[PDB]
Amino acid sequence: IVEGSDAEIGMSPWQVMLFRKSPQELLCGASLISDRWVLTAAHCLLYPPWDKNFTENDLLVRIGKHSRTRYERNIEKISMLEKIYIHPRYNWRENLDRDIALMKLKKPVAFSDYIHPVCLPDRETAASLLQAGYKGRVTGWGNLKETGKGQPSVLQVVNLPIVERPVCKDSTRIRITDNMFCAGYKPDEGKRGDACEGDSGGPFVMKSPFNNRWYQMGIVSWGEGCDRDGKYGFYTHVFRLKKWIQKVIDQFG
Amino acid sequence: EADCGLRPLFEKKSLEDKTERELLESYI
Ligand SMILES: CC(C)[C@H]1NC(=O)CCSSCCNC(=O)[C@H](CNC(=O)c2ccc(Cl)s2)NC(=O)c2cccc(c2)CNC1=O
Ligand code: NA
Repeated sequence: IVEGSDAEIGMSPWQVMLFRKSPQELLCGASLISDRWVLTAAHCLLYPPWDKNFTENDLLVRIGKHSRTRYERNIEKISMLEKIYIHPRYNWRENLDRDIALMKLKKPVAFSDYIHPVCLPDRETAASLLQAGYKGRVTGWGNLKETGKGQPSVLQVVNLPIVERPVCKDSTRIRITDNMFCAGYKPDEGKRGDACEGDSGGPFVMKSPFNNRWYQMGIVSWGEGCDRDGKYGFYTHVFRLKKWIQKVIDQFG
Repeated sequence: EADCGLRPLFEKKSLEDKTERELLESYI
């Protein structure tokens, strides 16, 4: 996270850390959406160009964390994965279209003050909240800058405005599709911030003023670097792929 | 399930985090 601040305890209890078993290393962000379902970016588990093909046994999912590094006894919970599901039409060859995967824990996890699911949007929430100028929130333990801040001690948080699709498309030469949106301040806007390496797969969330709940509108997917002027962060549009999410849960739950 | 989206240390205890106003003020 660039130009954010430390998250508050249990400020983001759906935050999940994907952790590689060997080496013992943060892999990506993720979110808890049920007692047995974790949501992430597909590129965190499958990207053949970088020889990335994680299977069930290679990672664990750490829930309820605050510190980036410390094992936090009686606060965090680590679960083992039963099955990965990568969107079948995820496009790693071109533009990370449909950058989304679901992970199903072996056993259900106990909700607590530090562990609690975020909501997925329905039509109306999406239709109400997904609008340029409206701000969502991004969290993760990724890098504090693209290139003496480097890596943070604890969960970082930042609030970024959604951006008009034509400004998103003009900011990059990458083909950007309807399964994606972009977010970030414009060079003019005086404020700055973004996700960065290590924040991929984490949630872009918004708080509904209608019902006071937090909804995950997005998954941190990619940007051209981090917090560059004229560049934006790209997120997988969770709503547009909700059918897939429902489909998989409804079949393997 | 039915509980999603409300934070045990925030909503459920009627507390607000430091930067969540920023969000609400942007909808206006
Ligand atoms: C085509 C496009 C989908 C993308 N492809 C890939 O990244 C393939 C490797 S998978 S790893 C992706 C995550 N890491 C990056 O994107 C990294 C760092 N940025 C981030 O992690 C994010 C910043 C804002 C958000 Cl939101 S995420 N990007 C670059 O290195 C980069 C630096 C310069 C240019 C780019 C990325 C251009 N974008 C890409 O290469
Ligand atoms: Na930017």
